[PDB]
Amino acid sequence: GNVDLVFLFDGSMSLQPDEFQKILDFMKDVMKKLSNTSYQFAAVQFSTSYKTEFDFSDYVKWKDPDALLKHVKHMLLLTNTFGAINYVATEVFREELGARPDATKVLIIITDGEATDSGNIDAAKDIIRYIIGIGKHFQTKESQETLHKFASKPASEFVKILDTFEKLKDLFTELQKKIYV
Ligand SMILES: CNC(=O)[C@H](Cc1ccc2ccccc2c1)N1CCC(=O)N(Cc2cnc3ccccc3c2)[C@@H](CC(C)C)C1=O
Ligand SMILES: [Mg+2]
Repeated sequence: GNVDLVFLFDGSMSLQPDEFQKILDFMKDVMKKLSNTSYQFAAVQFSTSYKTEFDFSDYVKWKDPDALLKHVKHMLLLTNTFGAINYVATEVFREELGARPDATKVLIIITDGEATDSGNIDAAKDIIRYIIGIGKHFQTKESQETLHKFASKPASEFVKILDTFEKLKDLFTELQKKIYV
């Protein structure tokens, strides 16, 4: 069947330029692996505020990850994850922007920190949510457990903690045959 998948990617001030580029390259690798499938993609950068970098209609038009992410500018602010998830649920999964009514809705969140805001994500209850937390901010179990509230359940299946940004490519290499769900 059809999957509408959104990447919600951290553009916070804690990321070095090299680290931000590794997030971009990962999204590109995933999209390239799934080209010519029934997946459709959108990407949203989040920091203090939220920007749709490309929507589903854009993807269908260009089908070129490198082209679609060429103009991305690193926001360099905070990490308002609650607001970001709500923004995706209400502003991105919209028929007008190319979302398909019949499709399974999936959100992949990539982040290097705890949320600096609060709230709820009731609006996103129907979206399958997979979270990748990267780096030293998730060294402790307590910080890791803050991500469980954004993820689908059970957390053991929907939260992945990576110690370095190099692990994005390593895990892609290791597990790429599993991506075509
Ligand atoms: C059955 N497939 C999986 O479990 C893979 C495993 C995987 C493979 C590559 C990875 C690369 C970096 C970090 C983590 C990775 C994890 N898996 C995890 C589970 C998941 O929910 N999704 C999201 C997803 C993707 N497509 C779906 C289609 C239908 C229903 C639910 C769906 C859920 C993806 C996430 C991955 C691309 C980071 C995934 O392939
Ligand atoms: Mg950060």
